[PDB]
Amino acid sequence: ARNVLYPLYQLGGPQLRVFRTNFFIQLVRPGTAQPEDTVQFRIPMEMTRVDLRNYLEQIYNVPVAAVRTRVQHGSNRRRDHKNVRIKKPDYKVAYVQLAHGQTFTFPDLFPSDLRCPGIPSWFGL
Amino acid sequence: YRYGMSRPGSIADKRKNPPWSRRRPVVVEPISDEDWHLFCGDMVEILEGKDAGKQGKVVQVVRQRNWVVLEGLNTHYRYIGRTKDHRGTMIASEAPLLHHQVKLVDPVDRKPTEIQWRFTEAGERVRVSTRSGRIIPKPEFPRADGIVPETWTDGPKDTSVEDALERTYVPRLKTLEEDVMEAMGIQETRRFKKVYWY
Amino acid sequence: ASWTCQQLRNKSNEDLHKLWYVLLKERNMLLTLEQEAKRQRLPMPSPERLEKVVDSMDNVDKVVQEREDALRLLQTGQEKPRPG
Amino acid sequence: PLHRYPVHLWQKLRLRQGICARLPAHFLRSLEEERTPTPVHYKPHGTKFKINPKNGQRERVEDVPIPVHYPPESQQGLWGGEGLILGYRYANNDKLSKRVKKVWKPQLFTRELYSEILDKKFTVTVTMRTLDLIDEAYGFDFYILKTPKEDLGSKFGMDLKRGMLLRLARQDPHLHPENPERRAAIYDKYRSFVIPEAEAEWVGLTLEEALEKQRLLEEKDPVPLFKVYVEELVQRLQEQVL
Amino acid sequence: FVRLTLPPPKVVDRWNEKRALFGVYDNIGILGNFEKHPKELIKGPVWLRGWRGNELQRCVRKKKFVGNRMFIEDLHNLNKRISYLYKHFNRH
Amino acid sequence: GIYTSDRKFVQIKEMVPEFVVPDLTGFKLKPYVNYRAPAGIDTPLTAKALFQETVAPAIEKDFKEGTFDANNLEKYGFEPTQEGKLFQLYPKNFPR
RNA sequence: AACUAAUCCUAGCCCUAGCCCUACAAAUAUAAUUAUACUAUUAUAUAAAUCAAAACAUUUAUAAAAGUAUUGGAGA
RNA sequence: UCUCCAGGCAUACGCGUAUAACAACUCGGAUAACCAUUGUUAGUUAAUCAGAAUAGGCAAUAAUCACACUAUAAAUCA
Repeated sequence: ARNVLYPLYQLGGPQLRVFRTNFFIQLVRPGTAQPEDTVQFRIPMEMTRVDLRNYLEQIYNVPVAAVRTRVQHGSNRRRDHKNVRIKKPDYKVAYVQLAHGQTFTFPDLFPSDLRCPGIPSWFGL
Repeated sequence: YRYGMSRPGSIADKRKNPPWSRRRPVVVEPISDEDWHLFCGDMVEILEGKDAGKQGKVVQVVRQRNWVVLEGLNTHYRYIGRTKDHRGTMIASEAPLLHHQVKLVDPVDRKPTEIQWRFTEAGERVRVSTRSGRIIPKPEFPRADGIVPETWTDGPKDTSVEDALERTYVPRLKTLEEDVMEAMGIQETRRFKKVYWY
Repeated sequence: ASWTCQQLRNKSNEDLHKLWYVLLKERNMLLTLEQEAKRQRLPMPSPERLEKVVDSMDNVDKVVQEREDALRLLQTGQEKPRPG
Repeated sequence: PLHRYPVHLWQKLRLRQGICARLPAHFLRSLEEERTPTPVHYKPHGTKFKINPKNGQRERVEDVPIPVHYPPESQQGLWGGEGLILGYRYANNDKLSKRVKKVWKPQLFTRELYSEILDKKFTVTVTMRTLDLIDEAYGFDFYILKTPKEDLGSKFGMDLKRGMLLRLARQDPHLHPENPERRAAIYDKYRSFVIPEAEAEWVGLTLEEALEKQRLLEEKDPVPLFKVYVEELVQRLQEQVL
Repeated sequence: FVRLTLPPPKVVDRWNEKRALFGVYDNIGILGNFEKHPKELIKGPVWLRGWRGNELQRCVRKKKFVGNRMFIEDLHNLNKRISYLYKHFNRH
Repeated sequence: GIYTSDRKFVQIKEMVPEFVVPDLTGFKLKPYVNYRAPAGIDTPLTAKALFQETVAPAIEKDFKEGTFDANNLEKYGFEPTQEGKLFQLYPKNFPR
């Protein structure tokens, strides 16, 4: 869940449960060359790597072995017609290696007459 | 932003209204929702224009410019598909008609009779002719997308008709979070310590 | 067509929570396909599907919020979930 | 544009609307009413007429009150209307002499006075005039209660007045504890100043204090809509039964 | 440079109600038994209705009439303008 | 989690969210709905509607029978305090 | 009849009149916009001068009676 | 491939996408080729690299390969 307030925890407090999840993730073909089991994901910047591990294991029942994540800086060089800098939204790329010996491969999605010129052919005269 | 025949936000619209354009705005007399009486499918008579005096059915209404489009009327001929290889193909393209250029037609007597808005027994607003008072029923227009609701067949991820119509909500003294707990049997005995809200 | 608010209200509290994930799963798949399309520089087939799912998800959230808001007002009379 | 009401009328509008309108009428009357302080350093003109210099004819005259500065320390003490006079002086009382910047300081003192109503001795900043006024008032407690706010010229004195008025109003046993017979005599002795409890609470309260007090009075925990509907449902059903 | 396009044609009606009724009741005082002075019919700023003065006098009269209702920014600007006007007329 | 002394991270299990995933087996609701299905006119639920649907029938029967009193207001569904519930209506102490 | 250029009317404003006013989430004064402890927390004396007195010094505006009288380096 | 020149690589600081690929040839490089330019898309992966409890009791003797050895500028929480 993103853009929401999380309950503050105190000693002896309840375990944190998210009944409704606002996190939305996208599977992306790796830009770089990565092992087949490794999978690249674009996830909200507020999500932690542990959250992805629980997210895949619970929502999608996907076994995960290892996770590596990076934060990509959004270029702000772009300017509008008014010369106002435009900032690309920052996104987080997560490299997730499958467990139990599972392997992943990106699906192949999106698999007149020439002799008489200048006289319109309509004329029969 | 000058509204044109091209739909707003289209590629043609962008050419018509580029970001740097500062042309003199076109002034169009405001028309209230109650005042407006022309709707798609309405048979109307063209008061003035190329096809003045020819009655047609409305197919598009750009209320921002008070424009009414009649299919097969006020239709000029233009070249579609103009390219380097081929000159293009002549096609008949309709031109916008202003609201004052058309008037509603009484069904029994075909004339440009001025109309006044009045409710009916059912409560639906219907235009009534000022003279020879009569009810002009709202015309039937086909769905723009072309999808007939009855003919539509559920595709993948589309609920069946009965499933959508089923009602399962039971009013009770429990929130959704509590309701989910009962079904899945979530129980928590831990308690948050006192927090001073401020 | 996307889920309307009234139909979601007819559905039970447990059903609403179940439906939210179903819509979310479709939204992620459509989002997953769209991002690949951006990488491939290709259009997304039937982009209206994502809009329909988002509209359904938005309707779900308010319906659930309505039930929570009503009970909070009844038991406490507070018009806002957060003290202020 | 131009403001329909002048700036001075802006305050009146606020007083007449909002929480200010909801303030108690007795407190509002006390705030609204203004009483001129008793002259101390200036006397009214002896004659009511004088020869107008410009036209050479007899004309009516007016009185100009002398400017006196009352420091906030006076509001924390009991000054008998005395105050600091800041201005210029001419040596030897002739305008032909040099002008010297002079600040005139009345002789100030801190002394202890016994309050019968509060049964405690308070050490406070006081002047000789106040002590004479206390004797003229027939007691320190009488002086605080009898003297008006402007003549009293002390916020603490008003604070004493609020406590004294409330104490008399409530017939509180706190006065002279373990001596009920003595308590009755004090109340009888100061019976003239007995007033309703509500009025005494707001005596001497500052504007900021008054606004907070009214806000505290009017703030109430939100009513659970369940309770409101329950009462409404019961009331409607009860009417139907009739 | 000069216009290359014609201005829109304009026709003015000299017998409109405003022009036709212009000046009516200008003799209210003499023809109304002098109950109402013609100065009472003047419409304009309050401080100069039935009164005339130089620019300095007009500004000063404006300050007195609406000084209590004037904005602080306007009042401050008027004081500064008055000071410049006062020096020029009374010393030059 | 919480960072303890020595600049050492100590993950707190309680503060780590647990994703409650519903069971979608046998669930007939899907991401999209039929065009055959008529659109639903919005009728947002309100405290009055919730009270009328559930609480009103109980009080109405009880009031006619005369078995109504302040102490039994909780019987009809009033909660004196939100403490003891995992999800507290006010102050909101639970996430979506 | 050519190039460079030029052409235009609304973008809007000004003064009176009238009118007082009472118009998402998330984060924030800590280092503002940093989801929870640190470290207590806080504006303001005549307005002056410039300026006028051709410098400069007391001084220098900020309905009728009437610019009459007084005051003033009796001068602005 | 040949001829010749000889401060190179990491970190800090600063900069903030100038990085890489594709597509363009108008503008930027004080000329071209080519891009550092224009448009679009991609990118930098860390338990090891880097950043982000309390109250009492008690301490004489520098370093310099610290041993000898001296010196003066007087130099170590547990």
